[PDB]
Amino acid sequence: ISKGFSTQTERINILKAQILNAKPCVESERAILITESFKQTEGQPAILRRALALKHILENIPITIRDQELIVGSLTKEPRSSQVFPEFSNKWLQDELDRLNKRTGDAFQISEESKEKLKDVFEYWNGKTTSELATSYMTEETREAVNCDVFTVGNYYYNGVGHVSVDYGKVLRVGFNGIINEAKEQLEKNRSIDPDFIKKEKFLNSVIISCEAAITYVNRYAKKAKEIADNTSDAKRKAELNEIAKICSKVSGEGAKSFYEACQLFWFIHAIINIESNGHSISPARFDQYMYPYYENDKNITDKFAQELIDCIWIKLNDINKVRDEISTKHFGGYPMYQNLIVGGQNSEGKDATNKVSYMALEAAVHVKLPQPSLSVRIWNKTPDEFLLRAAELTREGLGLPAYYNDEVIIPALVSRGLTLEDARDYGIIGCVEPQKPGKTEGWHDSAFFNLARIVELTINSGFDKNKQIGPKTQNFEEMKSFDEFMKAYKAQMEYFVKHMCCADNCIDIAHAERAPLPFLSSMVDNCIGKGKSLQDGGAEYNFSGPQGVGVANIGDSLVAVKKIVFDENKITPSELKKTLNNDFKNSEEIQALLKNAPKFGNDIDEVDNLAREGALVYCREVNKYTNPRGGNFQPGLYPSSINVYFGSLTGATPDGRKSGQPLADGVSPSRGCDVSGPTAACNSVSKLDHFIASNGTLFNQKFHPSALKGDNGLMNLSSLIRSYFDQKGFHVQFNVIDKKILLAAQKNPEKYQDLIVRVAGYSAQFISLDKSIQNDIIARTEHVM
Amino acid sequence: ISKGFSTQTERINILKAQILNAKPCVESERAILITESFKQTEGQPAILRRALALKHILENIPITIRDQELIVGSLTKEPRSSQVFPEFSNKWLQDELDRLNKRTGDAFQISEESKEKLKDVFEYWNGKTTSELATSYMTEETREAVNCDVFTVGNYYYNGVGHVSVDYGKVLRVGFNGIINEAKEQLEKNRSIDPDFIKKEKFLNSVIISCEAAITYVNRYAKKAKEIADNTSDAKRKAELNEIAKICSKVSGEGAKSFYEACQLFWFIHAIINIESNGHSISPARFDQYMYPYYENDKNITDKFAQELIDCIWIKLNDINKVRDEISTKHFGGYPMYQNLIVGGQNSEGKDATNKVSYMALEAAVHVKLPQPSLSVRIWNKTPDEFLLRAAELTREGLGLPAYYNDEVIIPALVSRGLTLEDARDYGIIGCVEPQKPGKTEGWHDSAFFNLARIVELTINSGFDKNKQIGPKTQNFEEMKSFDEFMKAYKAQMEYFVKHMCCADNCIDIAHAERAPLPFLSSMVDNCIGKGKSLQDGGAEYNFSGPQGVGVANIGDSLVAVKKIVFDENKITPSELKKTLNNDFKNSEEIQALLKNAPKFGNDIDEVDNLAREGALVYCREVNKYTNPRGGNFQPGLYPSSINVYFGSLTGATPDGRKSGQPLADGVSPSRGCDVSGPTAACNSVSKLDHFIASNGTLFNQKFHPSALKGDNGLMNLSSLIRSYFDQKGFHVQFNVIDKKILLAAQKNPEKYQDLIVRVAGYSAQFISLDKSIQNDIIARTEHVM
Repeated sequence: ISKGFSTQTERINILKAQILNAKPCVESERAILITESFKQTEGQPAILRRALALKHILENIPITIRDQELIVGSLTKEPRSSQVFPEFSNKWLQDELDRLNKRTGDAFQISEESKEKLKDVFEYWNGKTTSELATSYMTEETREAVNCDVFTVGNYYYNGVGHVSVDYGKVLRVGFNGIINEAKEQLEKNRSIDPDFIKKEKFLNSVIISCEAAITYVNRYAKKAKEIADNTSDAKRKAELNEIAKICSKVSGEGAKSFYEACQLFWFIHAIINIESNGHSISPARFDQYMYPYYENDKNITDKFAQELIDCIWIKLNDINKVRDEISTKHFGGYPMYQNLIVGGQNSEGKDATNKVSYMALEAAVHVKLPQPSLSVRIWNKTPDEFLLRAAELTREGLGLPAYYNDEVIIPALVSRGLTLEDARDYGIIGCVEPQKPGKTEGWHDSAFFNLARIVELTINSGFDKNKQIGPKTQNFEEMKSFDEFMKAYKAQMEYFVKHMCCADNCIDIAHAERAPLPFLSSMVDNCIGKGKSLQDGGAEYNFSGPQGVGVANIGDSLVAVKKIVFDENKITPSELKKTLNNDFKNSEEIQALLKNAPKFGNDIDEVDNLAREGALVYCREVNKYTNPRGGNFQPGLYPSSINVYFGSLTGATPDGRKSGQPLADGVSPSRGCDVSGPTAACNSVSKLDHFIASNGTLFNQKFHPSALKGDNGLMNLSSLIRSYFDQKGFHVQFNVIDKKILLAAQKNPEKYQDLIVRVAGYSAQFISLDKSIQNDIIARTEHVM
Repeated sequence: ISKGFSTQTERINILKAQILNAKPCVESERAILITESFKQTEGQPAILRRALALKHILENIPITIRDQELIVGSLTKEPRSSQVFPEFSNKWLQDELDRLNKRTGDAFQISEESKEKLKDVFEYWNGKTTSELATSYMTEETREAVNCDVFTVGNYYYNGVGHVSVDYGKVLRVGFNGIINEAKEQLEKNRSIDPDFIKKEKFLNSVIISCEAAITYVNRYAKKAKEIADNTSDAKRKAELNEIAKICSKVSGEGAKSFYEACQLFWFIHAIINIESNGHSISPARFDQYMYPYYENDKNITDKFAQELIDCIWIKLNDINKVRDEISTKHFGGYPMYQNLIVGGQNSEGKDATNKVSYMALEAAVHVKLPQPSLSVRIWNKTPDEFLLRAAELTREGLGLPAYYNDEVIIPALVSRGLTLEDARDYGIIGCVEPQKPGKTEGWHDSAFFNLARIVELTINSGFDKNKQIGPKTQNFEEMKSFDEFMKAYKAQMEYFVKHMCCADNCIDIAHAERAPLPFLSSMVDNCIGKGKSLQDGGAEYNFSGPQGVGVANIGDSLVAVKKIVFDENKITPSELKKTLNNDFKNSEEIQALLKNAPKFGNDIDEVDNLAREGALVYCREVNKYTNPRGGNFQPGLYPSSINVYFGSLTGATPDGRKSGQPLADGVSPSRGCDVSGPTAACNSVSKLDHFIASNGTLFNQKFHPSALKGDNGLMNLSSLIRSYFDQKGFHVQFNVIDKKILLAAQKNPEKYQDLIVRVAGYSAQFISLDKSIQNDIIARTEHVM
């Protein structure tokens, strides 16, 4: 049955309004502070410079407690804003200072004072960032390949890494004091005359300095609270502020005991990670698993208050923001932080792990209705029916939540990559769809985006592009007599560019280790303290690197068109197709129609579905060949964030009939309007791809007309649709359930739809914050009925 | 028979005068240039910054050709001067700017303009030197131990490492082009997707840039020579300059063919090493072995011209200088560079290797009569009588040359340390007395000086010094009942301080690898190119670290006095001795007499000789426990440069009767005036020490009255003396043969004795350039007769 959802407290409505009414801006406090610290630590090893910088930032960064907050800790004075991280890159900011407020979507405000104060920042960091060192490590040939419009490694180049779920459970138990004591104990075990312990010693002392700074940070809020309380007339709020001061004072260094304490300490851990570095996809992961014990053992708290606290955490997760350069902003549209939080699933012994907090998380999504966190649910053979149905009820709300993940495929895929069965069973999701064992991994889950469609274009043009030979000079398409020769050339182009993408990633990897090893973050991930080395230096138990392929449906549809129309039926010659594509079908609409009418991916047609599979596998097999400086293996993923639109604008006409400059397909979803046989047939098609090899994750989007989810049958049908796709070995699926008229109305009168949330790809966003190009891509997606 | 020596050409007299008439100063060109370069390579890996800096320096450093020179290449405009190396340290220079010319010995001039230009240098390098990073890596306990007046690790802390004999022979054969080609071949062999090759690729390309810069440097002299030739009227000199231009143009990339070419290329290799870094002890080593082939195959050169060219090399070796801070200057007095050049010995087959150049080297020492190079000879069982007698003839000249080394102990000692028998047989000496296989070693042969006498002082005072517990709190001397308890405490004090000295050395080791890896030097030492790693990063086939113990005779004489006077005969109680030493024998000359009359080292008395041996072994055994960051073992040495005087000034009264502040003994030589049984008895005593374990070398000084070497009998006696010491496993021996009246006269009227040369310890120096304290220590040494 459909029970519906409860109503959130007025407090939640007030806090939510603070987020939406905010005017996202760029603040300079952090930038000024890290610059000041580095100027004083020139003769110190990088790890200590990082620890002392975090200390200086945490001791002097402005503190803020917003009205009516129960959970405190704000990274910026203005809500939903961003600090600056000049240690990674900053010249892009220097260039865009005067046009940040002129953007359509993802606009940021910045004061004249901030622009002025940043001048010295740009001056000091010149040549001292991770981005600049990364480029120096790259060969000239790699630099050229990086700038050929085939792939981008900008994510970890311009900003921090992130993409990790730390051991939140451990810190909640032992507190910052517990971590410090573990570091001190290791220091004693390491007492030795062996030279190798010299650097380990510096790392362990850097962890101590960092955690001591965290304790100081929390204490500043404890003092701030009392200060505000003493100046508060309202007895109720005054009592609240005094309780906050009390909780902050305890969890400043000690572990949590009660649920309120666990919630507040959780946020401080999460918040401070975001102060040390701006890598995104800092994912809470299995929140329901590590938070439940505190809820269950709290014999005084009521469910209503426990739920209100969770709602507050949901709101806080929407307070964090991150400014990016104008190009990268096209890759990550809608002020996204990608903080994935997942509930449900099984435990290490293979038994169901659903609990009370699992359901409270689902409830919170409806109470708050904001883009973050990226709520997800794990599904397996023994998922309780009531759990899946409750998730279905949430999907009916039209927030794009929750994302569904398949334990049956993910667990085996992870064990295949080296995780123990116990660790694989305890997986959580990073960012959009990247799985990992929390607290034991440095996965680099979004190290790059690779345009698969461009490889098809370069195959047809023999590596020649814009009157320049950017790729290998493979066999001239005009001379090919078989589809086999085509696939060989395709593989040759793929091989060349994947090689340089992975090499570029490795250079950026080395740069982060050399200039930005992270003491605080590393202390909360296994073996780092025990090994006496940072995450950047390979301290994690598990190490990977994960680059994404974009354009799967376009490749399958293009490959089958080439094979059928050109080589099998000989309707047109290779020369004719090459010329038609290079002219964007000008005066050859009859040829384009032939291509458009060829079999399309997403209709359960094996002929094309198997080519989408093989086309993607060529990319995946190349990625698997590489290893990173941390001794880990590269693993491919197939998701696009919002880059399918941008990549499309840089891609010429393709054999599937798509015109030049048009968006590519998102994730492994069928191309727009191509899936005309119903959602089940579409699911069947997508399930044919190899979701096991793409262990960094694959993303499948489906959009339903609201009528499809109506009533109990609607929930039953969605549930059946999901189970069938997962039984067929699909990796992930998520759904948009909205009235198309509402999206169109939002474009015309944004002001009237500030709270409208929509699913982009692996994350949801405030529709009006998205660039029109992305809004239109979402509106153009196929709309299904059950 | 005494052959006598030939007379050098007038040209040699003119060139020699340029050295002696020069006014040693500090120039700023190099410092300004390296600063310019580093400011432009901030985003480059350290190895490339080093290669690009060398390139900038070599392309823009002033070039100078001195009048009448046949071999060209000057590091400074003024002869016998020094450039500045701010990358290692510079604040000491900033502090001493106005008192460098107020020094008595080792004085340096510096223009007001240079002082002005260095202001920006000091500003830029603040916190960016190797010295500052080294301190950061040291623990607080180590920093304190380093400043307790027990040992010093300043050599590699304030300046470059050096202490190496590169593969001169290889470069003479293949030229800089050959080295570049080898790096390019390795680059091709390394083509791979493995991330580990990224850093190797940068190293190899740095070698290429560095060697290409070397070629450019040589071509600059080629052009300069021709320019000077065009403004030279004298036909003879004009032809000389045109020949120089011709030779430089060839060896500017190609290997040498003629002897003149080999001599010029040799100097360029040596000179450029001294531009990249200022570590001293850059030693030519077996010059006679790699230069002889070019002499023998040169069918046109006359012996007189070949000799004149060698004489020119000798003078060029005296043109290089290095300014050091006030304190360090006390450790290395007399403008020393310690460039050891050795001749004679056996080859890898175990056959004698004496040749014509071996003899021309001995002749050159008499033709030039300057402090450099530090000429040495190898002696073994089958050394030709003619060779040893010729070396004896040179000793009679009274220049302190040559130093004699014993193959019979050195070869086994080296194999014991890991060298193959073939490599050990091909050893050369580094600096003062440190053996190594040239072209395959990174030995850090003078990483520290350790005051052994202070350990005795601290044993008596239970680690308490200057009202502070600086060492371990060992058993109170007053409560000791046996000499065994004393020796146990002695070992405990030794253990503590040696541990921190080696740890401090390792921190400096890491700092050099992190901030000053050397591309040029590394290219000429084996496995570096093949391994794709610098010398600082462990690329050498053989790796070691070598700290020196100072005060051997003082320890032996002190230990036997404690054992006999206190514990054996009970003449005085431990308390009485402790009090008298702390009072520097004030009002207790009867007790000092007792100590002075105890058996002394150097008289062939086993009771004391065995304690000098055991005392030194306690130090040696502690040093052997350590390893460096390059995977090599520490090996002890027993030599003092000129630091025995300075160390003595920091040491209180000792049990041997020596008063507070007096100089300590030099190397393993007996204390002044203590060896009263003749030189043979002295040699017998010294031979009882373990010269095999002290593989970093031991130094033995003896001084004879001129009458002792008179006539053929004198030479025969000196020869017999040396062979007897070596047959007993002595490591090295050298002799001063001069009239004491001459030394005293030189102190009263310096300008009258500008060309007077004297042996200090492992090196000879212009007597008048030495501080009076060092002059007096030399004058006070025991004077023997056969």
